[PDB]
Amino acid sequence: FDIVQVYKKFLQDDPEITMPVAAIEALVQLLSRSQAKTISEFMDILQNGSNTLKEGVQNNISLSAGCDIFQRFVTRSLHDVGDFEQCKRHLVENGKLFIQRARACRQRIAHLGYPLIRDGSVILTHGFSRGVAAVLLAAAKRHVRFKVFVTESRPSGSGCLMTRTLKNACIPTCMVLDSAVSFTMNRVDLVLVGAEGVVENGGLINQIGTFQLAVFAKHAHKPFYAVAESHKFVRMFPLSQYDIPFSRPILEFDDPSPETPTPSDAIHNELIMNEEQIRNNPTLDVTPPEFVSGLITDLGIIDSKSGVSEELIKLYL
Amino acid sequence: GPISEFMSTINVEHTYPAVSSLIADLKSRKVQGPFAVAVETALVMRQVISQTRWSTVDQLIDTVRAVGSTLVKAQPTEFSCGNIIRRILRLIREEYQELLKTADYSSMLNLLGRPTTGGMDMRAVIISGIQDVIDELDKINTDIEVQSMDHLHSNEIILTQGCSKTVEAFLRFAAKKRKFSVIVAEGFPNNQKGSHAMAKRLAQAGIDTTVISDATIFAIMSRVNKVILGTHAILGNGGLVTYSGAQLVAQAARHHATPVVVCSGIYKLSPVYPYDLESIIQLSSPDKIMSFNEGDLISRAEILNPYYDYIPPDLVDLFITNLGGYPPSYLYRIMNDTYDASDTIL
Amino acid sequence: GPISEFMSTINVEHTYPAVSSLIADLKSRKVQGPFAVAVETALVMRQVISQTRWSTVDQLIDTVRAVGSTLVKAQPTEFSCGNIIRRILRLIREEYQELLKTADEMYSSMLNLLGRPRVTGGMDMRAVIISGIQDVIDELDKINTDIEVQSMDHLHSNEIILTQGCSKTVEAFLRFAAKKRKFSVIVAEGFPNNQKGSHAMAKRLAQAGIDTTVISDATIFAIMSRVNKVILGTHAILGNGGLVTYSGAQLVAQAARHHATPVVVCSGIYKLSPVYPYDLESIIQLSSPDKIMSFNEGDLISRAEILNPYYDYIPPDLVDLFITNLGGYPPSYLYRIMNDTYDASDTIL
Amino acid sequence: IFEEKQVSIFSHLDWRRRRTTENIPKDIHPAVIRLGLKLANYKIFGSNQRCIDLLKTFKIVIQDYQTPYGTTLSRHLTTHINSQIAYLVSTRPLSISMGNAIRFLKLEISVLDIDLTDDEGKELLLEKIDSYIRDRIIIAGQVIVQAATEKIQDGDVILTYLHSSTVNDVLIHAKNVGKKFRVVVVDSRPEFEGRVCLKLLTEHGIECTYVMISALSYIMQEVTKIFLGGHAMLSNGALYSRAGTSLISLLGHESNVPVIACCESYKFTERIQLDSLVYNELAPGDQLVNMGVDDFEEKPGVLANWKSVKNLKLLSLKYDVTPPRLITVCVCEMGLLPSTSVPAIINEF
Repeated sequence: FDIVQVYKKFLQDDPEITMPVAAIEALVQLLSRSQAKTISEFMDILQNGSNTLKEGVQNNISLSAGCDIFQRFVTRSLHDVGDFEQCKRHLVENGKLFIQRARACRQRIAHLGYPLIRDGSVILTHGFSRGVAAVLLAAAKRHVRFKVFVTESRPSGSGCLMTRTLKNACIPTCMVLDSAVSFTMNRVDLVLVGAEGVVENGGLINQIGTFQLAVFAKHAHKPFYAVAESHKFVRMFPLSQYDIPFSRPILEFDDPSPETPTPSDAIHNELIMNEEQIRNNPTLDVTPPEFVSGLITDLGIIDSKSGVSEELIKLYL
Repeated sequence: GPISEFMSTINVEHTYPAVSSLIADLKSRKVQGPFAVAVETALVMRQVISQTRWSTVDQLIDTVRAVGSTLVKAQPTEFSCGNIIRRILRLIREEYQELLKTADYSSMLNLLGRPTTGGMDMRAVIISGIQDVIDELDKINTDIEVQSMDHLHSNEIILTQGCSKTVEAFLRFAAKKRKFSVIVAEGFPNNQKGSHAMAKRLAQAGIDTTVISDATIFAIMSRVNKVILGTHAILGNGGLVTYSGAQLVAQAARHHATPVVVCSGIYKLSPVYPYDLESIIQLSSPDKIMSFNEGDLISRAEILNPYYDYIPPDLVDLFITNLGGYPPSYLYRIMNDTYDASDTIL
Repeated sequence: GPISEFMSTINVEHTYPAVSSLIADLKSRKVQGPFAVAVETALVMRQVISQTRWSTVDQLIDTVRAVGSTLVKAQPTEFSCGNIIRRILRLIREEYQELLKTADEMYSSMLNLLGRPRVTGGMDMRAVIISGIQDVIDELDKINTDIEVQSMDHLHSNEIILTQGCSKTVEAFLRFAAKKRKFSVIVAEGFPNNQKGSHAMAKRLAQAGIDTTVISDATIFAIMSRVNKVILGTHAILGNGGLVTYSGAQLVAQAARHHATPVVVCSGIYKLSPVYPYDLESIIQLSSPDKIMSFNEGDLISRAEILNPYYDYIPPDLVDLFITNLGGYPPSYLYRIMNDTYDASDTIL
Repeated sequence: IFEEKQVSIFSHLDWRRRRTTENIPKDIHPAVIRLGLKLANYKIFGSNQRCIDLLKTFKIVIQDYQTPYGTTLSRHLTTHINSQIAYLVSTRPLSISMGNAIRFLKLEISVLDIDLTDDEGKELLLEKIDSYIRDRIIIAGQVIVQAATEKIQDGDVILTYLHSSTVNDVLIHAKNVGKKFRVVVVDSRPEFEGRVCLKLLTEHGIECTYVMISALSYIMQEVTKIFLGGHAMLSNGALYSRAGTSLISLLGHESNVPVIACCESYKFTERIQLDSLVYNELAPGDQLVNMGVDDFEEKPGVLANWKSVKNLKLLSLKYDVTPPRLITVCVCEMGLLPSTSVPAIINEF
């Protein structure tokens, strides 16, 4: 059934979908084509299916979150004198009626987020995030006068896409290098980032340059807001900002044996790292909750971030 | 959605005389401060529930929300008003839902699942719940002052600013048994007169009180064991809307590793997220910091007198409330069990 | 360039019997501790100058530099030894240099870059060299006397002072303020190494009329909230301003920073060494497991690694004030103090 | 008056103890008496075992408990229990785990609604004592162990302080499942519980290093993970454990080492203290007399007559409040949570 192929399938299907939701839709259309009819048969199922899904995509955190939400909805109404089939249709029936809220969650976020931008302020964002864009755009329509710094986000290069996205809405933009983010913090009134996933302690898993912005923000005494939908909450507890499942081997060294001038103003765009080297660098980092001012979700703005824990507590019994 | 719509002015005056008088006194700053506004609003609501006639719960809800919206706009930085409203709004909603089925978990799982006589003469019940609020608003100083035997100990030095009946009752209760010291930074220019009066009352209880200028706050901070502050309101992000100069105490405390304790009733807790501090901070008259008879000075210089000060949520270590002592991280759960999170915007 | 190369050891013996004897007692650690090492080194150097005969000044300098070198490598973590050597070396150069002025008829290091590229060099400088050496030995005997008097500026009534281990300098500091002012001192035992010493000092502090409390090292954090000042002694102060001090002091310093409590250090300037702490692994010494785990615990010691370091390291940023015999100075100004007491060439001995 | 709050910052801490049975009240059950002796004497067991023994004893109490027929079971069983408690708290102040199990039992004393023959009444009671011991302590502990064990990675150098049942179980279990790691045991004065730990862990064939708390800074550079057992977890997210625990967590933080608190849910408390001094437990000052390497080997100490010496006071606190910002994660049977989410769990019971 090649669940993986499907999961990737939505992802291209619809730019506005989230990796967790794409995993939920995956399991649904497996639950459609799933002959099943044994709880043993019925529940043996996805687990090999999300497992197969988890092992089929290399960075798996976000889809694992959407997964984790799915089965807990499954067993919690399979508990309850649970019959199988009524959930099997009801999930396949309302699958369209899932990527409904997921889209409504983002809009709910933007309606909560945009007042954080007030007249004459300068925003800083790292890379491209649909949620961040949603918040910024929603503020723009209300004729709010603001400007946005966008970090050239290597390796993804998401900075260009976000810059153009904001340029289309007549929002004044300016791109900054990953090395110049600290120098710009004095001109920044607010920092706004998205997140692929939010861990148990309310920490952020996102693009590799995220935590550096949160660090500069803390140092420059500027508010740092994260933008993520509720279904990005995942039960996993990184013990450091380095503790995550690695897709590829990372940060390993050369082994040379006897193997046989630049000014600072000089601009050498041809002097960047190659992709062989870049595949040795991480794709994601972790941002501790003590760097996050408030976490904007569809559930509202979570400042406690013992509250993200509260939600994951409710999810599991 | 206010009550200027859905009702005329003269209709409001006749039907809800209390609402009209509260609006006038909220704008004129007659009714003033968290406690006075809380009580008055709750009494005005008792009239609204008594007078208003509806057949549907929804009519009642939006009627209250409309009156709430109007009372809020009258004086928006007196968060105490809206909180009492939101409290009653929730009180109405679940009195309804248990009446709903006497006639027989997570918000994360809502993403996946099922899509899609009630209102009248529960009035008698609603009015009772309003009285329950009045009673609780009286027990605030008693429910809080008792906890002073867990934090205030002998020979400790305590720093306080301005005047807080809550903090005062807190201190004096421990003071009738244990002997300690209190440094009172006056709240110049605003809480000035009141703090001096409180300082005298403390000393009369034998608490060894010292009255210092606001500029002395840092200098004495090194010898202070604990900071105990009152507040005007606690906002949605756990922040603190409090009286002028209180951040001087807060910042200096964090710099000297001194714990910051806040004494406040739960009713001062508002779901209003501070998207701003400018709209939060109100400015009184420049008369308080500069005499008007300084003709040259007042015509040649911007003279500003903030009434409130803001304190970021992460500068408070402990909240002493009527419910008990809680960390700032727990204010999240305090709200979700008090208001209904749709009335956050009234 | 040690003394073995210059001469056979057999006659670094009959020519310098005090040196070979001191080297032996330095390695066996019979003469240990900053003060004892400093005095004995100065005394040995005195009989070295007394008996050496070096007619051009460069023979003296090379002699003392070489002799001092082997004294250094005998016990490298007793920096007070090398410090005394560096003092005597500058004593000679400057004195001689002053002598050079006597016959008649830099100031920036940066400026030097553009700078441009003896008569009657002499012996029998002994009188003045021995004089200055005897002086230094005296100036070592006055460290406590003019340090303790500064206590009236930092020790006041009803304050609470946290200290750790045993420090004769700190003890003097406390007792000098104790005669006129009554305060409190919490003494953290320096277990396992400064245990008895601190327990003994604590008794004397109590006898001096100081409210003394004796606590275990674990209790340090627990009582930090009611402590006004931390007063520590040190074994040595390195080039970067870091402290080579006795074990457990990191507990105090870290807990002090956390509670925003000032850390004061009382130490004579002779404990100020120019050596840079490149590797702390070479600075921290380890004594016997005996002090921590008993030897009759055969099974435990056979199945476990037991480690007893008796030195701790404090980074210079955790010291607010240095109380010295030269006065009170910030860790920043130690830079210039070394420049005034040592010649830069003697940094590596 | 029964009160003494003076200039001594330790004056309020309850120092009154009962070491013998002399004049023991008559209504005290034998099983309660022996528990009172072991609580006041043993060096060997802490909050977890204290709670288990307390409950099992109270079953014997209730089992041997005979109803008078001037009243019946519900009104007077709670009074007889209160008598046993009053005696026990006089031998040693109640642990949080014990106090919480007391509120549990007392609540379940009352809720039985004037129902049953007493014997049936006894019969259930022992049931949720049996079940309380089952679910809240033993089962939960096993959950914590496997939750914590999977955080252990191959090559880990794990630090445990003192002697903790929960942490010991985690480590032992970890090697049983075949994890490659070594343990660093940090001990402290007066009594050395880390030895009991070191003894246990080496008998299970685990690679171990043993140091005193004074050598914390040194040994921390080898440590990759820190595991802590808790006497109680405070509602502000702070960890309330043994006296040196905060120092472990503080220096651990400075070395970027994760601090992992392992505590059963029933040891959570509504109590919030801002320092380690308001709520604590005094240990006998005479414990600090023994010169160090061993305890109860009879060595006299300079401080032995400290009771008679004015201005000399010995002191050892048993516990320690570790601030929330120093705890990385709290591992209970609810899973791995931020320590700040403790008061939330108390609502889910």
